[PDB]
Amino acid sequence: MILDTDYITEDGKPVIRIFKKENGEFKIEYDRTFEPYFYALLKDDSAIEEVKKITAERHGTVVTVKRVEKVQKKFLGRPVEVWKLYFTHPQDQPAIRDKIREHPAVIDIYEYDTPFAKRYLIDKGLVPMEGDEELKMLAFAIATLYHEGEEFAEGPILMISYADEEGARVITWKNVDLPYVDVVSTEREMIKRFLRVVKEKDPDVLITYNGDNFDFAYLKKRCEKLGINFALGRDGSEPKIQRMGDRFAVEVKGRIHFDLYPVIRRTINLPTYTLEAVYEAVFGQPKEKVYAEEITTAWETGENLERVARYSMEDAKVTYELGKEFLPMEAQLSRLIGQSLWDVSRSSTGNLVEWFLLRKAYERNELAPNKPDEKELARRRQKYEGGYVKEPERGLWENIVYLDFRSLYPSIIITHNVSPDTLNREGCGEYDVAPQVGHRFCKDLPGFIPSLLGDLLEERQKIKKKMKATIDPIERKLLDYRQRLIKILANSVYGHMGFENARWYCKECAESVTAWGREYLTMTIKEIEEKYGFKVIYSDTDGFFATIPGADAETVKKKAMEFLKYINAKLPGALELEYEGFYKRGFFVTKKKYAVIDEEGKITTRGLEIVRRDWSEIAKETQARVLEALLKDGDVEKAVRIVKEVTEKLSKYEVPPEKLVIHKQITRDLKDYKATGPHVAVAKRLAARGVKIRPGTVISYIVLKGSGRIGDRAIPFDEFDPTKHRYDAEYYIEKQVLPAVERILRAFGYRKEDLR
DNA sequence: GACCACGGCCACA
DNA sequence: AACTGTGGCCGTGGTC
Ligand SMILES: Nc1nc2c(ncn2[C@H]2C[C@H](O)[C@@H](COP(=O)(O)NP(=O)(O)OP(=O)(O)O)O2)c(=O)[nH]1
Ligand SMILES: [Mg+2]
Ligand SMILES: [Mg+2]
Repeated sequence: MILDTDYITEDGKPVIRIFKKENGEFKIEYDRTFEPYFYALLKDDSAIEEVKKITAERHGTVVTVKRVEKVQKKFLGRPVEVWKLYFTHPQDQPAIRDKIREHPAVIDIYEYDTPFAKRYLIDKGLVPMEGDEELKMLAFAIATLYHEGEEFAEGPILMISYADEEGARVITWKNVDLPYVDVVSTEREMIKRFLRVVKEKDPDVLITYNGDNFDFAYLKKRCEKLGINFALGRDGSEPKIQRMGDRFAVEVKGRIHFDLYPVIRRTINLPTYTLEAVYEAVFGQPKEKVYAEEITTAWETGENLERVARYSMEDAKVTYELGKEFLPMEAQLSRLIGQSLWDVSRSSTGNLVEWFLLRKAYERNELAPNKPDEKELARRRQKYEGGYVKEPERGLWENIVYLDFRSLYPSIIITHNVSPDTLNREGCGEYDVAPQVGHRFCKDLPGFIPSLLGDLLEERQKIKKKMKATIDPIERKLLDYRQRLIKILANSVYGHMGFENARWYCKECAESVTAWGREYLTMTIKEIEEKYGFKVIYSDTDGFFATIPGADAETVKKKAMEFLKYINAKLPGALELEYEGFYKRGFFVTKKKYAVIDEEGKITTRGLEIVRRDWSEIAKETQARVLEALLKDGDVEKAVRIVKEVTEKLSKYEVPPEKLVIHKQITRDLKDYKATGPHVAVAKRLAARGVKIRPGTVISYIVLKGSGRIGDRAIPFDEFDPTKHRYDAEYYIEKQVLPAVERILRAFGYRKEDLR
């Protein structure tokens, strides 16, 4: 099973290393035969005689075109003659590419910026994370001495905890009487002992929580301050820090550094992404949090240290369990994209799509288009229409059926051969013309994107089929995650065509797809209304809710089945309407905001404040109980009493402030914020206090009784002292709970004043 | 002060 | 955060 790949430089030549695990043994395959290259397009063949002659310089050394080779590839679906230019070292390409492009005899160059090891993975047709081989994992966490105001990593590391299949252990340089703590003399000895533990256990995976942006950099600063070689890598190297956009990432050669934080943030949506909250969400059992002030006082005074040891041990244990749960799942992403687990765990969706498309293009000998330059990026700053959405018939309805298409946009792409290589293709005999926008697509030869999307949807349907017969529930989870991957990947492949910095960009294709979707959905609505007597309550982009005004549930279901058979006979290609749920009742507030109740009593809420993180828990809970009173038995009076009781509880300062916290995320650097909201104000005060604040952190604040501007009277919830603090009950009454319940209870004649 | 455009956040498909 | 478009909704400023 291929773990990863890189390359070293041996006597000026590239040597690919393939790190793998075969028969329970870690092996390193070496390859000195892979030659770096990129493609060039000339207007005349004989011009190559001069193309071989352009040289450049790297670090005093001269860089020359090693060898050239004429090759036939497929650009925009059409055969074309390109020149493969080979080089000695990959680092030659960034230094000579421009000099090649400046030449008048060349039109353009292609596939010049792809990294060497990943190009080796693609060209050799290798897929990592493949096989039944089980890896050994080791999770670890650290405890730090934090005073507010210091710089990063000034204080030493107090405890280093690790965990695996054998249990959890803490290492510390102060005496704690516990069966899982190992006491050493100094911090240096503790770090060295952790290194010895890693070297002896030799895990294939090192599991951390946000180790990409804290634990590893902290250990690096301390290791250099005390003169320790942080030789965690299986080849004796130390963690390599790399850029990951605005954040950082940490590699450990020969191993896989699995940082859970981006995986969890990208997989599950939570109000906060603390280790305690993530663990309680994934496993249901709570985890006690010990804050930095407690451990700082416990270290400086030497008391209550067993509590900090417990916190560190539990940290290591829960990160190990989360790694065990999430790693086999991300291995499926690694197999799907064809890149290393380390890469796919941290890479954005767009880069995942680009790697998948690059691998597919290599498989079909399709010359990959280049990323746009600045002027071309400027041209692509266009605007096209999106999906159709109607103003909902606001209010409460009964006996509702939701009908929606199966993978609307990919099915459109497949059915009409929507692809950049098929758009306005001269000379074909069968065309498909998009509504409104009028773009034509040839259907003689299947397009690149339609082919990939068809394979993907076929695989997803096979996975959903096997899920029904799946016995082993761990496998059920596996195939569920895999089909979710395929779904996200297909939707992102559609979105790729309308992305400015995308290689296979095609605004015409994307707007054609969305016009098709609008046409098909409005057609289905018109047909279900005019010919089956339905009334469409609400309709988003790929489906709608409908009902027979005044009819039995069975009648609505039967007529919906009829309409499905009819409209699916009328629908072409891969386009199919599906019955995806009957609901006893449903309250629709506005576009993207509704709630439905089915037959067994399960409430599905969409868009409402109950599902939003930036709303207070008291408001969410009040709206939830109100919606339950509405949807379970239609007890409007019960809901009005709920809101009156909750507002009286708020007025008398009787509600716990924990239910009063608003969580909002900062998305940019505080310098670049033009409008400063309450969370912005709290973040700016925190940064003024010398607290690390970066794009990604979540500010959790409470509004206090005070002077106007909410941001002036809002403080982080950790600084809330009930003795000297009183939350603004009027704020959370008149502007959190009441507005949340009013948009619902107005449909029964209640104004805000009938609720306080 | 009443009112209103609008960064800014998160959600839905 | 780092494929897209559509939408609701708030806290705040600034101009009448
Ligand atoms: N660029 C982009 N477009 C999207 C996304 N989600 C939806 N679209 C658009 C394009 C999609 O064609 C359309 C439908 O989205 P689904 O509700 O996901 N339909 P499906 O049948 O795949 O879900 P299921 O199989 O679970 O029932 O929404 C997204 O995340 N990104
Ligand atoms: Mg569907
Ligand atoms: Mg849907």
